[PDB]
Amino acid sequence: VVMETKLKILEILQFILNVRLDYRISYLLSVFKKEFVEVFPNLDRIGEQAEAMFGSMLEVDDEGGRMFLRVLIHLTMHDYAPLVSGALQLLFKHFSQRQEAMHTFKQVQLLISAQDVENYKVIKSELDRLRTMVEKSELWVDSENYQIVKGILERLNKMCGVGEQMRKKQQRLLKNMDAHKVMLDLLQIPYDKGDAKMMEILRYTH
Amino acid sequence: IAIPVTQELICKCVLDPKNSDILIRTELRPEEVWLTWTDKNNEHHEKSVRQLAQEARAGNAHDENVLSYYRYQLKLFARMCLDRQYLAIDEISQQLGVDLIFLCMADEMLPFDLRASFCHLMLHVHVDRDPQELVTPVKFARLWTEIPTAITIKDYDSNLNASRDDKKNKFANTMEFVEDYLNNVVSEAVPFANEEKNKLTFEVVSLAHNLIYFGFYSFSELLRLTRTLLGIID
Repeated sequence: VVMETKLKILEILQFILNVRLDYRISYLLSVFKKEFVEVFPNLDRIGEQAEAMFGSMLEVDDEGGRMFLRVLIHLTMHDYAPLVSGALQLLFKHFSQRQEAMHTFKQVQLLISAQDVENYKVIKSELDRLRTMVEKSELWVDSENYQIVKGILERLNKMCGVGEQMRKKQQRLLKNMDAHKVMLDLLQIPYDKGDAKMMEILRYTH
Repeated sequence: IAIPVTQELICKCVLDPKNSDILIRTELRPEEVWLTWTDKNNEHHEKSVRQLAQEARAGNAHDENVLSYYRYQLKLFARMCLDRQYLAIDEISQQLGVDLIFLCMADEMLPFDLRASFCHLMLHVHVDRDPQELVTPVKFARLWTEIPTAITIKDYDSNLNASRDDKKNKFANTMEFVEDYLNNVVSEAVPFANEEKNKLTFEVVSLAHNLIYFGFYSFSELLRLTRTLLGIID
């Protein structure tokens, strides 16, 4: 019981480190937007700003990071295998903040065009509705829900669109929304053979 | 891992009204929590948890046996509701409310074991419903309008607060209690000394972890809790 709580605490710390990356990404985008709007209603200044954050309110501990490494080392010295694995992973990630931050920043989409805004809104709404229905799959696996799901899937299929550049942009956008997780979850929905509507929606998902 | 078949059978059998006698009933009355149960024969006992714990500390056998039965029943309820078997959590939620469990868990006079059982039920009943879902920390897609001219920490959580649809969070007091408990345990010279308290500490830690993974907490609160967690670890 004393070791499982330590592992859970490590998981909490691991998750809480990602929101820090999100905040750093947001700050970088904000600095970009300020520079772009100011210049066109510079590179050195934004570079200095980006370099400043990496190494101090965002610090994990008030000791400047010494405490975080201290607990990581102590946990690594323990006998529990999962705990040591988590501690080692955190230790390695602690000294590679800049690499991970830049790698994640490179994969960023701005969605400036108005059309992109409409696709974002509609896709988000459909994804939320489909996820809500999937979470309650057991209720309607064996009606209004069937037609609603079929309509949502058909709307998404039409939404896919045409055009090589448009195709690539939309595929990247869908990956950003993580729609493939909803698709895979729907595929693994419990099924009873002989339901025509279920086969139809499965074909649409495929 | 939950087994849907046997879980469903036990859900339909133990909660069946004919077998309601075996299940102890807790009710909040003007407030204090009162336990009502029935002996092996046809007599009904109505008392309160505080006096039960006091007598159990004194050494009364009947109080200890009744308390043990209650905690084990609570553990059975928590295990039953694992993996979102809604047929059960509907009945459990109607019987046991968020405020009632908060009152039972927060108060210190009760034994540590009972508090841990209440925490487990709270996590596996009310927190694990589906007005929620796992929140991805880093979102690659960002809108050109959303990006503010100047961004600070408070501005960052402001948008998250606006996104949240719950005007009055139902678990906010739970987060407050978790913060106070962790502050007290870290304040203690030996964070892990009492064997019984370890169960409750693990339970609250698990509840906090699941709460964080659902996006309830804010970045500033996340950092503060991170400092406290680092303190308790070492």
